[PDB]
Amino acid sequence: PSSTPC
Amino acid sequence: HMASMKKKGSVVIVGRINLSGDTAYAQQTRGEEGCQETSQTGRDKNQVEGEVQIVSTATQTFLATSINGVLWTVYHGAGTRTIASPKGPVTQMYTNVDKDLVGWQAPQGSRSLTPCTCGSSDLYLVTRHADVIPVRRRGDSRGSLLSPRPISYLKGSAGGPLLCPAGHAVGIFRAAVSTRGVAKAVDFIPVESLETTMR
Ligand SMILES: [Zn+2]
Repeated sequence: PSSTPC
Repeated sequence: HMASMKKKGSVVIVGRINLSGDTAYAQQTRGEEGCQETSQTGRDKNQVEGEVQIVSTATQTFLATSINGVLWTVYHGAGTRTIASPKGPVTQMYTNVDKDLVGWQAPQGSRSLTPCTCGSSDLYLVTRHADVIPVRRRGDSRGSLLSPRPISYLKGSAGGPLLCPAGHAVGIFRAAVSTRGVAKAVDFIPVESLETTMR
C-alpha cells in the first residue's frame, strides 16, 4: 500500500 | 426544506503556474474573499492566461490544465461543478467519475498544451507550488518519482500536467502512491484517455 487522491 | 436548499459553488480560477519563461512559479490572481464571491455568482471577469490554472472550491485547492481547448481536472476535486467565467457559470463538457476526470471548454485567454505523440518515458510533473519534478513513466497511468517526497508535497497538485521533454501533455496527475507518508510514485490520467474522451 497505498494510494491518496491529491 | 426546499426554500433553504443551498447550491454548490462554481470552481474558481485563483491563480496559475507560470511556465512561460525560464523559471516556473505560482502566481495568485484572486484572494479568498474574491474567490468566495466568485464561487457564488459564477461570474469571473479576470483575464485568464497560461496552460495550468490553480483552482479552488470552498474546500479544496488544486490544479487544472488546458489540453486541446479543454480545461481538464480531477472529478475528486471538482465533482460536477460549473466553472466561473466572464459570462457566468460554465457547465462541464466532460464528466467521467470512472476516469476521475472532468473538463470544461478552455477559457478565452488560456493556452493549451498539445497531446504527446513521442511515445517516450522520461516525464516531468508540475506541482501546485510550481516545482518541476522528473518522473519515469512506469505504465500507462503510473510514474515513479526519481526523488521521493512526503505526500504533503503533492497535496493540491491533482489536475496538473505530466509533460514530455518537448513540453507536450502526457497526462493529468490524479493521486500519489504513498507508503508511510512518502510518495515514490504517481498515478495519472494518460492524455490518450483524454483524447478518446474528446473524440
Ligand atoms: Zn511528446
